[PDB]
Amino acid sequence: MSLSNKLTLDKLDVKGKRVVMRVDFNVPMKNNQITNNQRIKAAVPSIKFCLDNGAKSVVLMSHLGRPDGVPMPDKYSLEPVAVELKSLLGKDVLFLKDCVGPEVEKACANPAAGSVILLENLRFHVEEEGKGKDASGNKVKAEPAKIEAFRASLSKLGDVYVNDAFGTAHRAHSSMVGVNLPQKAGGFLMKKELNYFAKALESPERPFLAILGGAKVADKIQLINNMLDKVNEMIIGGGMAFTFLKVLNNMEIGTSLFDEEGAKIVKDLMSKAEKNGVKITLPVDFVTADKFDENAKTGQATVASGIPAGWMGLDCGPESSKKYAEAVTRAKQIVWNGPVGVFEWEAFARGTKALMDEVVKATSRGCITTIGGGDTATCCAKWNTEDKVSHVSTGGGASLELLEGKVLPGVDALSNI
Ligand SMILES: COc1cc2nc(N3CCN(C(=O)[C@H]4CCCO4)CC3)nc(N)c2cc1OC
Repeated sequence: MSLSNKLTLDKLDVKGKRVVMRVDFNVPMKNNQITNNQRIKAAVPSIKFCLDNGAKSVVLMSHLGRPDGVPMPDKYSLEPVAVELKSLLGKDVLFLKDCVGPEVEKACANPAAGSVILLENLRFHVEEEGKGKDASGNKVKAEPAKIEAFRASLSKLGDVYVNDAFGTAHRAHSSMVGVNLPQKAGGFLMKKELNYFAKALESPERPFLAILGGAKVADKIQLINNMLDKVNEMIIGGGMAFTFLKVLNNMEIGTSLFDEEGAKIVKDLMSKAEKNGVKITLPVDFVTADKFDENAKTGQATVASGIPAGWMGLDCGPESSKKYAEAVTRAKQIVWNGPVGVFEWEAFARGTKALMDEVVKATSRGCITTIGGGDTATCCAKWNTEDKVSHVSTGGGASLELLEGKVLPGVDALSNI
């Protein structure tokens, strides 16, 4: 599942070549400024390698948010990323106000040696995703000839193509699968990410522990099912736990998150766990709240006491953290996708923070620890543990596709060796 069969950047001859590189620069924003640059830094090694090995230019392309194929320069512009990238590179970045057309092509045709260029959001064009919404809010499908022309234009921007956009690798979008150049290479971030998950999924050090949390469970079914064939141990925490608790223990869970459809398959999941010899760890106690608010009134519950009606479980308790800690301590490899409580609120972050402490300690004694993207990675940013675990994935949705046993279109479209 690694890039072993695919052309990679390190094997790419880029001296005197223009490199058009798809990156995932879809960073979280607030008020026109970046609040997490993790995805930008993650791409720096590929960019730096190109500049260091005599590349004539590196033309960077990405999307930002979901403008749905309409230009939205005042809401979703990549301009700020240009500024941040220049800061990280110690080098000028030229921002272009479009990503195709004659003028874009002319700026990229033959740039001064060492030029870094960043194009405007790819998704301002419906041809990128192949569908979107018009100015009026009607859903639209892109036209075949225009899609090819969009792709033909992106292709003109470089002599060789690098995809470093792991976070977007599950999207079969034009910049990801439709660039037509003789060499199509995986970048250093693509290789890194794929190497971490490939080992986790094919050849992990064992016991292999999966920590699965976050809110809803229906979207987690094929995920749990698939992981049950890979792991030796699984923590099921956060929002999903209450559906299990209710089915398995007849727990009264108040207004806690509950997934009726998922309830139907919980016993089958547990049978599968048992059959495969997977130890499942569910929480046994909770921090409760009288409503979904950062300031709600709080309380405590266990599985036996139940959660009072009107109240909801928003975090696991001290005893739960203990059991989580024990599974972590046994692990030699860990993939963690989903916090185990409402981490962004102080009253409900103890469990996720405590788990993070264990995962860092686990890393310190040699455990391979993989943090999926999304909220979990945000937690790493929040508590400054980005360099204290083995790998913080840049791809939450993409890493999830891999954990479910699915293929990544962005990877398959790379040149074969
Ligand atoms: C224990 O772990 C978690 C529990 C979570 N619970 C919730 N909800 C969200 C919304 N909920 C409610 O509004 C209550 C009150 C009205 C409906 O039931 C139910 C509790 N949301 C979340 N986002 C939750 C996330 C969690 O971990 C990440």
